[PDB]
Amino acid sequence: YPTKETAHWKPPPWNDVDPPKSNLTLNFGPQHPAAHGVLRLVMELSG
Amino acid sequence: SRGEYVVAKLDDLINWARRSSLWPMTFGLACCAVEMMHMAAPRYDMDRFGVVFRASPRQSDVMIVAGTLTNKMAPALRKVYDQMPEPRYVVSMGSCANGGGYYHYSYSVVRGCDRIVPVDIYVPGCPPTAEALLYGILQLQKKIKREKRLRIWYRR
Amino acid sequence: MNLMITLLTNFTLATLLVTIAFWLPQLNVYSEKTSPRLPFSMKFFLVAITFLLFDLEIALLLPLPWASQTTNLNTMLTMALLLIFLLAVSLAYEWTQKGLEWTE
Amino acid sequence: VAAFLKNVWAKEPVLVASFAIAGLAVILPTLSPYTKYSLMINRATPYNYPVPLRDDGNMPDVPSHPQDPQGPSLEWLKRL
Amino acid sequence: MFMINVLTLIIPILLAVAFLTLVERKVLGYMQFRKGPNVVGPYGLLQPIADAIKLFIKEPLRPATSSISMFILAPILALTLALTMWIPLPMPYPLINMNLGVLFMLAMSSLAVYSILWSGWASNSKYALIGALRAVAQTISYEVTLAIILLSVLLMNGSFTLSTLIITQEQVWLIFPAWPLAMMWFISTLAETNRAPFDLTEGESELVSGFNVEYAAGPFALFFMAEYANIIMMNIFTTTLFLGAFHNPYMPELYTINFTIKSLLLSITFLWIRASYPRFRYDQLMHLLWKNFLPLTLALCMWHVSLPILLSSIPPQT
Amino acid sequence: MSLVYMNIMMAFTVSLTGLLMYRSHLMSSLLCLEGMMLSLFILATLMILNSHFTLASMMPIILLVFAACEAALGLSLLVMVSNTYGTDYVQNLNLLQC
Amino acid sequence: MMTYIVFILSIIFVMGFVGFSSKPSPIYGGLGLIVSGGVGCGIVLNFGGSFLGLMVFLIYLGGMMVVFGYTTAMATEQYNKVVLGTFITGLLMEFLMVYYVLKDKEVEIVFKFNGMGDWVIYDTGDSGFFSEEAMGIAALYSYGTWLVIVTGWSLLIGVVVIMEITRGN
Amino acid sequence: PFFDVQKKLGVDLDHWMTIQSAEQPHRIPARCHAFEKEWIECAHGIGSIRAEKECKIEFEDFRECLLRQKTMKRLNAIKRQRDKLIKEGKYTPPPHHSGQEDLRP
Amino acid sequence: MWFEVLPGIAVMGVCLFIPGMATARIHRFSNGGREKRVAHYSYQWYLMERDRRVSGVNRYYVSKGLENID
Ligand SMILES: CCCCCCCCCCCCCCCCCC(=O)OC[C@H](COP(=O)([O-])OCC[N+](C)(C)C)OC(=O)CCCCCCCCCCCCCCCCC
Ligand SMILES: CCCCCCCCCCCCCCCCCC(=O)OC[C@H](COP(=O)(O)OCCN)OC(=O)CCCCCCCCCCCCCCCCC
Ligand SMILES: CCCCCCCCCCCCCCCCCC(=O)OC[C@H](COP(=O)(O)OCCN)OC(=O)CCCCCCCCCCCCCCCCC
Ligand SMILES: CCCCCCCCCCCCCCCCCC(=O)OC[C@H](COP(=O)(O)OCCN)OC(=O)CCCCCCCCCCCCCCCCC
Ligand SMILES: CCCCCCCCCCCCCCCCCC(=O)OC[C@H](COP(=O)(O)OCCN)OC(=O)CCCCCCCCCCCCCCCCC
Ligand SMILES: CCCCCCCCCCC1=C(C)C(=O)C(OC)=C(OC)C1=O
Ligand code: SF4
Repeated sequence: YPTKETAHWKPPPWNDVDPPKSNLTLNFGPQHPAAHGVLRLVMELSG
Repeated sequence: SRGEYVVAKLDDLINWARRSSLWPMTFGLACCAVEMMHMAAPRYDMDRFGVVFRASPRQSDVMIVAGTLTNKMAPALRKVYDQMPEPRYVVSMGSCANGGGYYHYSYSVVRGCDRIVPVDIYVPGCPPTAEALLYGILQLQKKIKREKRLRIWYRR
Repeated sequence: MNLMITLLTNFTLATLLVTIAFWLPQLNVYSEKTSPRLPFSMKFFLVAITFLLFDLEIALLLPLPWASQTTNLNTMLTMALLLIFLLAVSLAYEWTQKGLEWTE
Repeated sequence: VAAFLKNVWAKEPVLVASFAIAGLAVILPTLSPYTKYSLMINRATPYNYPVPLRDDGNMPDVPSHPQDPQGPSLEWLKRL
Repeated sequence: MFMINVLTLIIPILLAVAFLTLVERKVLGYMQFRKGPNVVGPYGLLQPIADAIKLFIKEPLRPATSSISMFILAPILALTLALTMWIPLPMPYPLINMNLGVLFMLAMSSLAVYSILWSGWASNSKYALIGALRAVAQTISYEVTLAIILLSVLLMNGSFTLSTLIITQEQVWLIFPAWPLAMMWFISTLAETNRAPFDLTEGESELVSGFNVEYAAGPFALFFMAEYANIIMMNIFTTTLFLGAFHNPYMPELYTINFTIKSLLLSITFLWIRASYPRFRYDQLMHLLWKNFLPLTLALCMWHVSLPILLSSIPPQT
Repeated sequence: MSLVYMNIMMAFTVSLTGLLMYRSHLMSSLLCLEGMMLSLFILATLMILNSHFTLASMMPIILLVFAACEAALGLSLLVMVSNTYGTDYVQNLNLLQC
Repeated sequence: MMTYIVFILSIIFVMGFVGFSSKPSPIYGGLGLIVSGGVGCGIVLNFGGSFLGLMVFLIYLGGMMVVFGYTTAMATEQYNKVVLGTFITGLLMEFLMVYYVLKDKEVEIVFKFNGMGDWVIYDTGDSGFFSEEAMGIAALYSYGTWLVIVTGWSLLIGVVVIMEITRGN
Repeated sequence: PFFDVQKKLGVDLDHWMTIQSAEQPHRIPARCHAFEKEWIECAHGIGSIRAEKECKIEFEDFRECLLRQKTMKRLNAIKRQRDKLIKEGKYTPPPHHSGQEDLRP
Repeated sequence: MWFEVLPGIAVMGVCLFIPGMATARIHRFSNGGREKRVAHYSYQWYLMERDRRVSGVNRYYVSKGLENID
């Protein structure tokens, strides 16, 4: 029995599975800039 | 009088603590990095002056620009300078950091790091030797020794 | 009471040194500096929960130097080796189903 | 049983030492002659008070004094 | 009079921490074929004073924080725990002679990771928080073998009392019945304090220690000196725990000189390990814990449970 | 009875009403749940130490171990909710209304 | 004041529960529950539960709240009215309870409660050469066989359960 | 569904932690050992309905042993009357309730 | 050479020597020239409080021997 309040209720999916509704990008530099010091790296990290 | 003597001795104490505990932040841009690495090597050994080797870039006292500053790394140099806590100092090591050097007339090279950061000590050479860079560091300590911070504060 | 005096002294010395290190570098008046979700990892949470579960198993193991003093030593030795064996079986199941991977 | 053991002692000696130490810990008190003495020392440690008995008249194995001969002795604990 | 005893504990702790920096720089100097500081003081003895006055007037760094109150409380908690880990240490008499000093130290060292976690929450970097999480996971990982090795050693003690642990080792050093526990203990205490080869925050293998990065951090000197109080403390605790010395009840200074010399040699052994090995990758010390130390630690835990029963060598409770 | 028992009961009811009135987060719900457990631990320990009832001294250890394992299960549920939605907000967990 | 030390710690315990139960944030909620665990642990330590208090510090605050803060660092993002209002509401209710039980020495919210310090209800005996609480905890192994069986089985099942539900497959 | 498996198999799984008067480690007595033993040996075998009315006195003594509410109420009355007599000036404390008498043993 | 580190190690060793020697001498000063009474168990505290009561001067460390009995 639909009401004014329970009007926005769509019926649930058939297999009860909903659609799930990224990875890290790092700019890198050498830690102590004595050996390399002039290196720049753009990462794409995945954990 | 009395207060002038007190601020004089306090300037002497804080200048002793700052020049005898310098922590350098190195820009290993070019060949002068190799000669700073010889200034930290066991012969010349910056660490026995309290000048530590490979300090944190966050907490550091003197930025040593050791190499060629190109146009692509001038804003990185200035941002690392602006993140340093005061009192920060700049040692310009070698001819390319001093005035462009062997690449002075280049399209891509900043003609001296003094166009970017305020420079305290200019260390000349190509490369200036590890002994000459240590001479520049000791001259920086002499420049820190004759600071009159609290004396000028008391006289302002 | 000696312990509470000692803890109060240690907390007071800690707060005093923190108050120094936050107010002493403000005496030298510097310039006014004007110029200007994290990725979730399942492995970090799994090593944290693995710590928590094995720490509960440690919490079961902690009365052993007192439990050695008992008169029911066969029962006590059996349950002691059984708890350490259950900690080992927990570690073995954490091993062999690839739970300890990339933080091994 | 011989080639697998040498292979796992070459590959994973940490786990071989672990299962060896654990297996000796399991099976060795069942083969030890001194496991009985642990029980005997733990029950002979007097945490409480040895509450005396009312001598009704016939208890020949209960002494009347600590230094009396009858009673559970600890000569084995001194001597071992 | 008791407050005099508390001050004569906690002020020489800070002085020993100050000169551990000098001893570290000098011993790492001579092990690297160079010298450490010898200009600032006679033989470098005024290097820690100069460096502390330098760090205490250096500007608060560049940025501001996410949580102000935790940014204040993380050095307070770090210094408070680093000073309260010393009070049950028997040397030859502890300050607070408590019946459960071992368990007290293990609990207060379990509390030590909140300084790491609150300094991670306090900085505005979402990457320094990841580094703080990695350091917290490292420390709570090696706390497992700390607890189980400590329990396995105290199975030969009889109690959690630290003062009894001097009585235990009157005939032999306890490193002789328990040297595998001693070597795993020494490496695990080395991995507790984020000390090399396990220092991943102060080194590479790190997503945030990276040259023109963000993250307002606190005054570095306070976390540094809490860390070195932890180092000297865990070496004294290892000395009491395994290499416990002779104690004359009428001459306490014999035991005091003896545990002092052993604790100095063991802290120099920390300095001598950090100047000898490259750093682990993060998964490599996670592997070193969970697949190398913890199986051997559980095996030796079963062994030191069942061993006093099969030898009839159960230590007394009192 | 004992005056401290009033405060530990009132602490359990404070953490109850914190757990019985959600604001936004599931983590705050689990914090209120473990505060309830903490008050249960303290109250059980004060009774058992007060009574000198010896064998129940191991009971608060069993309470702590079982409920911290319960808390680890709750944190794993929170982690799966946060992996689904991005937050741990309770208003994202309303698919089962229909 | 010093005779009422367990009561003062219990009032600080209730104030801490009001502090985090009003829920400003999970971060400050965890902080308030840490401070609450410390002061309730002090309550336990002042009756003679030294092992159980160090179990609070080592296990509760040492493992579980560390894992709660570890997970909170992986859930919320770093950078009111109802929180502060409920905080001062609980503080007013608790200090009215304190004022009533200190002016009347008998109060009845749900049960009757004494107004004197809880030092009166202790025992006037000694235990000998052991802590009774320590021996009762040591009896987990000799007497508590079935208890150790079910607790270790629940922890092993907990390991299996966390590896099953966090796998996502 | 109280399936009494413990009494059927004859095994003891949890009857030992159940009461204070059970076999304790190192024979440690509880503070209400005698009262609980009297209440249990009263109420045994007669069931709950007869135990609520025929063992009321042992149960009241054991509850007042555990909680000490009548004892604390009596001490409240004595302390309140004593403080009222101190306030009215009609009472001075003795030297053995002041700390000036060098206790017995 | 290598002995140049020994002044700093000596200063650190004196700083580690101070707390234990200090607490030993304070425990001898505060307890009548003897060790502090270790009371880990309630029997030891019972005897210690008995000593405090039998000394008469409210101090546990004032020992009464056979001169106190008749
Ligand atoms: C307390 C005083 C000091 C104590 C000693 C410590 C001082 C010396 C320190 C040296 C420097 C160490 C720096 C850090 C090094 C970290 C790396 C490392 O060592 O990793 C550990 C390594 C790790 O292994 P790994 O990485 O070398 O090997 C590779 C492993 N796999 C294949 C899995 C990848 O070894 C261990 O974990 C060993 C731990 C201790 C072993 C104890 C052995 C006991 C044996 C008893 C007999 C067993 C035989 C069988 C049974 C017989 C019964 C009768
Ligand atoms: C009214 C009067 C009082 C007013 C208040 C002031 C109180 C006292 C303040 C400290 C002393 C003030 C004077 C400071 C030094 C002045 C002289 C000086 O600078 O001497 C330089 C000399 C080294 O010469 P240099 O040129 O560096 O050598 C080149 C290499 N051969 O340097 C040396 O030889 C060594 C210099 C050491 C400086 C003093 C020692 C350090 C300070 C100790 C107290 C403060 C620290 C307390 C503890 C901090 C934490 C551990
Ligand atoms: C009986 C007493 C009680 C025994 C239980 C108590 C054990 C205490 C120690 C706790 C150990 C906890 C973890 C145990 C996990 C074992 C399974 C395992 O690790 O299998 C995987 C491993 C190969 O590892 P992999 O998959 O390649 O992973 C990368 C690592 N390099 O595979 C292997 O490495 C193979 C391991 C199995 C073969 C080992 C044989 C050892 C024999 C020793 C001598 C006999 C000792 C008597 C007892 C034997 C018990 C088996
Ligand atoms: C963010 C908040 C602030 C953070 C920084 C400050 C807090 C963290 C660092 C300090 C931690 C304080 C820990 C206090 C309790 C330590 C455990 C303890 O008391 O153990 C010692 C001892 C037990 O051993 P035992 O010998 O059996 O007892 C005496 C019997 N003869 O027991 C005794 O000797 C009992 C002595 C009396 C009871 C002492 C109780 C202290 C007061 C309550 C806790 C106060 C701290 C609250 C915060 C804790 C951390 C969250
Ligand atoms: C458990 C033990 C803990 C010990 C901790 C401390 C360890 C180190 C102890 C000190 C070691 C020796 C210090 C020598 C410092 C250098 C002294 C000196 O020569 O300073 C010269 C400087 C300028 O003097 P000027 O008159 O210009 O000289 C030219 C003359 N033709 O004049 C000056 O700078 C002014 C005088 C400064 C004197 C500073 C002395 C050292 C202060 C260190 C602080 C802590 C001292 C220990 C405190 C506790 C013990 C008392
Ligand atoms: C209260 C006393 C404070 C003393 C502070 C001494 C600081 C140590 C200086 C050298 C140093 C060492 C050894 C050091 O290990 C380190 O970490 C990598 C530094 O930071 C970059 C250092 O600067
Ligand atoms: S000044 Fe010359 S030698 Fe030095 S870094 Fe520049 S190019 Fe190299």
